[PDB]
Amino acid sequence: VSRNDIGPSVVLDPTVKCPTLKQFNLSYNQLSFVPENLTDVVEKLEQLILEGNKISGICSPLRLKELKILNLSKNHISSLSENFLEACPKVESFSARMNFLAAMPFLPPSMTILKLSQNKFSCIPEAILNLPHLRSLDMSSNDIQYLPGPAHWKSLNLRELLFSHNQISILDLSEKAYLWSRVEKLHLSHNKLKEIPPEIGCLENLTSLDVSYNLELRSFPNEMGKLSKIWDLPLDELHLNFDFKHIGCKAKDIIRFLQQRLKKAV
Repeated sequence: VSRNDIGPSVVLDPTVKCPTLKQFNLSYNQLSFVPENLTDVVEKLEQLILEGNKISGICSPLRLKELKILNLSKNHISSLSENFLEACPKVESFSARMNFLAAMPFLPPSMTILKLSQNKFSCIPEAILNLPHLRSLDMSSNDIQYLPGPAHWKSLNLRELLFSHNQISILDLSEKAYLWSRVEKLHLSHNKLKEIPPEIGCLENLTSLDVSYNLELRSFPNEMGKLSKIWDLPLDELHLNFDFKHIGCKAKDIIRFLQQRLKKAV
């Protein structure tokens, strides 16, 4: 039930027991609070989706035993209770976009996909750095300053790191770079990047790099030629050390070109 005009509170009767409900969609209604009694009514719930609503307050502990896909996008959420996800040990795809969020409550160690785009962040909080199973992270359109190097993430399964439209100065990769050898998407567009460090050739599996619209790059390192898997590489609105986009330079030759400059360049 996911586009109707459901009123402020959607309290469920505490005396009904529906242990069969798996997916309870309530998006784009006019809720101003999370539904009241999910724990006592829908025990085996899996995908509680609540996007598009007007959820405002600091939420409740939400003691759901078998969640797998939370969703709180497009609400007006200021902050979550430090014990918000402290009772859902199975969450896998928490997503809170377009909110007004700044800090993260304890995230369970079972997170796999985690999207927090269009929020108002300042730094990737230490609660996301310590998720030993994280597998994707969309933190676009926040105003973060420092992207921690790969020696700070405690999870070897990074696959995607979207970080567009932030304000990122450096791309520190020198301390330890092979931990991100599985990263398959590193979107850094619209950032205040200055140079792309030469250790970025260690991300051998990098399949879609995106460093466009930086306006302060001026150079791709000759080490980037080792990214044999790249199939797209936007060059929009940044000036490099070569003249591309004739009819070719289709983000695959640029890797060959940058690779030939590694054998011997004159």
